[PDB]
Amino acid sequence: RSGILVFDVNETLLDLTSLSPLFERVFGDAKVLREWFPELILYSQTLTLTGLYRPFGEIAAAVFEMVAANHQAKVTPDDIAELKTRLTSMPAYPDVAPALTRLQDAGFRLVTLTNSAPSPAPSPLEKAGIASFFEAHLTVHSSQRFKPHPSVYDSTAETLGAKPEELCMIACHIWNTIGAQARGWRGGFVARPHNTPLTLAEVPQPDFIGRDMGELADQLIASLTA
Amino acid sequence: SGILVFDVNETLLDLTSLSPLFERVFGDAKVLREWFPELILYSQTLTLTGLYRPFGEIAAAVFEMVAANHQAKVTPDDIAELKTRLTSMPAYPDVAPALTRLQDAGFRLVTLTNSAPSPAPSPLEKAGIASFFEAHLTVHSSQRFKPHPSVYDSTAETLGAKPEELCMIACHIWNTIGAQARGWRGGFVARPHNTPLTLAEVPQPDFIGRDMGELADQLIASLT
Repeated sequence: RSGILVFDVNETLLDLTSLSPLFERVFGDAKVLREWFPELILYSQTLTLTGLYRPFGEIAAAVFEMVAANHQAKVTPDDIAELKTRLTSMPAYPDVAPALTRLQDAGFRLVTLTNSAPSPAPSPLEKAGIASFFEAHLTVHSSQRFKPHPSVYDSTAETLGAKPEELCMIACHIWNTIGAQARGWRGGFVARPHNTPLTLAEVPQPDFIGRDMGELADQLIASLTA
Repeated sequence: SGILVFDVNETLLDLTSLSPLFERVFGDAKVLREWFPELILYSQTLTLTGLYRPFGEIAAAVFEMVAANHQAKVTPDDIAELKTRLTSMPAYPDVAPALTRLQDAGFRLVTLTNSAPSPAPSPLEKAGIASFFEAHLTVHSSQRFKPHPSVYDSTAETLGAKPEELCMIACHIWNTIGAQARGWRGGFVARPHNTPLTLAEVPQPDFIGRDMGELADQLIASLT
């Protein structure tokens, strides 16, 4: 077959800016979303480095509290339930289903891989109406370590019975494409708002770079026989 | 008594000193608090994936990335001004009185930083607090950033100490988690924009302090 596309879910497929109104209300500033998210990602990596694990959603809440304390902003048990509700209910970007349709047409197998723990029905991909584009939905939960620990990717390849060379990781997170590339995967970057390639010496660049999912799908579609 | 290991950047040298740079390039004084987490994130990313670049170099790339993100302009020597204040952060006023007390109470003092060894005068030297510490350790030799377990264990060996004789002192909850995971103690100093993280099973800091003075109070008493 044409090879296997492994999509990150939060922010890559599902719209993180949908959480803006929560930061708008609590902090008076929607842009704090851009502080809370790196802090979330920082702590997940910290737990992973130190042999510790909690579900992504619990880390997310706790980090929300912590960013709250830092900014001198009040938080209630209710602000927490709204974070869970929103985080688990982000809608698909408009460019997604079109692009996944086209990739399905080109003979690509499509798979999701997320930091989120398995939820009960319906999943965030189900509520967003795009779950059935994928043959599998994999999570870091089975690894008990967050991306980009090598074992997440390696156990993903194992489970899919694919070789590194067959796999391409798709994210708007440079840290995620880096992690996958370090294992010999290909890496597809999609430039969702507030993500731009890190240019740094010795650090491999994304193999494929699109300003959106449609553009990224073209380049993957194109290089089937380039 | 014991060895106190001190994180350097933000814990000891004043990080808020970069504010003029951020208002200048971006237009906001708090974008500091987006860049820094991004910086710590990518350093943990490089460590986790077997890659390494000097901390200062990651800081540069991460600044430009935060620039392209906020769609804001940056020059060849906008980048250069960053390098400056980074290696020239002056110490918080509470540093000196707090440390002098600690030496007298019997405590041995070292530093451990993510920053690579610099040309003299080192940021600790220029800040004039270098002569307080018996050793300056860097992760540069490990090619791994905190909180990789090997940074702490390799500090332990190099200092010939056991975990229980060591306390890590940072304003960074991840750094104290990292050190506590290795059986060290962790001393939290609540520098502006840093707060503990209650999350079940994740070790809370052993000693809490709003400034270095209050933390020192906590530590010195903890002998009797």
